[PDB]
Amino acid sequence: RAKAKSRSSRAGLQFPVGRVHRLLRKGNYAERVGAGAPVYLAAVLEYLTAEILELAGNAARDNKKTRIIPRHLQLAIRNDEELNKLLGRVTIAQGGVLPNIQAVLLPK
Amino acid sequence: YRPGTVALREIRRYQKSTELLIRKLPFQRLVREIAQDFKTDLRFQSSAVMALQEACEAYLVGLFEDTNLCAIHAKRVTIMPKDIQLARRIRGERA
Amino acid sequence: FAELEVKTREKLEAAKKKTSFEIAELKERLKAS
Amino acid sequence: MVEKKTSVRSQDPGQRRVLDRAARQRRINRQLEALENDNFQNFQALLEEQNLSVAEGPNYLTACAGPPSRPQRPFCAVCGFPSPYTCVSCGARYCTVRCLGTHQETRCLKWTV
Amino acid sequence: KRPEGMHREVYALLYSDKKKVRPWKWMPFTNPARKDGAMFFHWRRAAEEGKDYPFARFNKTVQVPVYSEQEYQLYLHDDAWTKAETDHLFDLSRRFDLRFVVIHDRYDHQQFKKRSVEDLKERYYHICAKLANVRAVPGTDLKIPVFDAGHERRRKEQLERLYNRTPEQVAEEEYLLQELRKIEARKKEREKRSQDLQKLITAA
Amino acid sequence: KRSRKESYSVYVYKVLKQVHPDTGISSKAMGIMNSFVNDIFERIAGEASRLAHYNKRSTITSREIQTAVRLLLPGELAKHAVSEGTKAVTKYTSSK
Amino acid sequence: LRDNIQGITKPAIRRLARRGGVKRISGLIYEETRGVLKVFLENVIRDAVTYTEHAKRKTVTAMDVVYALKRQGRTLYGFGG
Amino acid sequence: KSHAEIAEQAKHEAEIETRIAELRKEGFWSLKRLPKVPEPPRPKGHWDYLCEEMQ
Repeated sequence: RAKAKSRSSRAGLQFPVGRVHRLLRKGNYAERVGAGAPVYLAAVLEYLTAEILELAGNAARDNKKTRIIPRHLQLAIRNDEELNKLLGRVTIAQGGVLPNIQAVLLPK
Repeated sequence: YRPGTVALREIRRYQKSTELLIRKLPFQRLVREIAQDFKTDLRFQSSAVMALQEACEAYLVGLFEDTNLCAIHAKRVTIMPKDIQLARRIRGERA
Repeated sequence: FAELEVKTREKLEAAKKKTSFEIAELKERLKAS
Repeated sequence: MVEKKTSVRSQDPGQRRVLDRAARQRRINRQLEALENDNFQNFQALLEEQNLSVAEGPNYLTACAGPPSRPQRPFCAVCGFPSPYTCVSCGARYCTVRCLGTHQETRCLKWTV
Repeated sequence: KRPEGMHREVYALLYSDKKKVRPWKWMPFTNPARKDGAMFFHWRRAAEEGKDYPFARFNKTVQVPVYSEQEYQLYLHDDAWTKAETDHLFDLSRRFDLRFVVIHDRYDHQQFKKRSVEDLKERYYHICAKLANVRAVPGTDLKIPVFDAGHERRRKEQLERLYNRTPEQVAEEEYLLQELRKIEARKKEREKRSQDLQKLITAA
Repeated sequence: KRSRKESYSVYVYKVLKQVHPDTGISSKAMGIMNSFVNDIFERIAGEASRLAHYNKRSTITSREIQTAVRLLLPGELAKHAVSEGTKAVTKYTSSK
Repeated sequence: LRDNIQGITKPAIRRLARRGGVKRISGLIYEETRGVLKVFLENVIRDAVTYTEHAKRKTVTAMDVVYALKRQGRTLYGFGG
Repeated sequence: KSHAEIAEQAKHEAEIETRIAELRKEGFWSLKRLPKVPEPPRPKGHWDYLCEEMQ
């Protein structure tokens, strides 16, 4: 038959719409999924992934490292005002913290 | 060294590294002794104990970040046990 | 403690000596051939 | 067939977060040293023996003229012609809408890392 | 009233959350990479009819030295090889781009005595070496490790015995294979363990 | 006799390699990159689930998905996510 | 096993406090930290074992700890697979 | 152990004997692979371009 086109490709996404919708079809998140839910969900998922990978890589470069470590994730998700909010109640393994030293605990 | 000069250096140094701060071997026995009271002969995946440590060090670092703000509340630099208690009560852990 | 240690060693040194002598004999005979 | 770029969606600038002020300086500095740079597209030894040469008497470091009386002129940097405009983000100058287009696509914000 | 008029899903998402005149032509073209001037025909646009062929750069001739008659006579002379016997090797070298697994098979065994691959390789290499040696002085890198034929004759051979081993040496060898561990464990787990036990019982 | 386990590593490297051509990503950082995707997937799908159930609906839809993205992501985060998805649904129903 | 809360030494607590911005530590705070950490650990471990006993398993895997942390509002990234 | 191991170990000694025999017969492994290869490769070559393009 026709050369089969995927659902990540037709829409123009990298995250698997087939796999996303798939977790949804047998995920009981609902009872009869439509034909746009996985597309929107994957699009936004991967959008946030890109949003963060950006800040993580930029901080990494600030550290003169070419590989993103979990530190390049703690520093980032705490450096950006809205990523921190979204991931406020999330601990990133082996990420560390940001060097926020209280002003009153300094040399005087 | 002027009291507080070698301690501020350590604040700037341990806020820039990402390695764990509790020793492994001593902490893994605590995680097994605590498990003791729920099931005789429980096994742990190595990564499971590592995840427990990654949970607890983050929790304690957050609690010592919220406890410092209470110490600075009473015009103190020393964090006092009532500071941990005030932070935790405002946390709803022991309200 | 002394009696329990002696009761332990009465087994331990016996097994150790047996194992040592038997091993030495085996190894030397096998290398001689 | 498809427009064939939504897959890579490189810039997607809903979160653009402009680079400015000191960053501009960094770029300027970088460009300067690149124009001062060498074959590859000993300098450490030069800097070392230059930092041996630091003194207040008449020498290498104290032989610098300084800022000019005649003020700086604008130039376009895409075609090099006189440039009435400045790029709002990075501060580099240009002279047409077309030149701003090229600059936004290749040199604005992209080489600030 | 609802404006809509577009796709249901897209519509809900958007509102619910408010002349070619370039003639190709059948065209003659000559390939500048060829010396015979052969004219071929091609399917090119109108706007490039007359440009040079873009596949003539993919013509990097493998380099092979070309000794002359005088040069050969002086230095390349070899009691076991004749000129008729040696020019053929280089012709095959060139026509097969200096590869010696395919030069061999097409060797002329009718006028020529049978040679292995290693001898042909060594012969051509000594020829190349002496050709460059005629130069030598012009910085001709007299450091050439020309292909070892002796060790390599062996190295070819002592793979062949291991190639055709129906069982045992392919099958039974597993045993000796395991023995490599045993022979490397139980002896020291023997004579050394004995000596350690002798000292342990000496102190005991 | 294999025990294969799925993950998002293949598409987080497509997106990363595309949005940072020179930058790699460590295996441990890709684990975080995977957990993040699964977490947000859970959040958005759960909020769309609740959204559909509140209106007495048996189907989670992309309209509910957009409203859940409006509820979940903060202001800008939302705007960008909603725009990206909205434009991805009109590029998909136009048979490109 | 016995007396393992003492495996969290005075330097072990002081380093964690240094990472949190604390400059000067008191004498009794080490014991307060031990108590708080013990309570948190016991809760997380109990909830994790709830997923093992129900699963008829004898080893506490990583997913159990991840889920226990999630129920506590402590989502952890790095152990999801 | 046991003194009976004399037999087992003697059998292992026989394994050494066969080992030696087989090592005299043909050897266990194709040792010393390509110790000496002085031939320089072509720049890339016309024939290799043909192979690549047909690939």
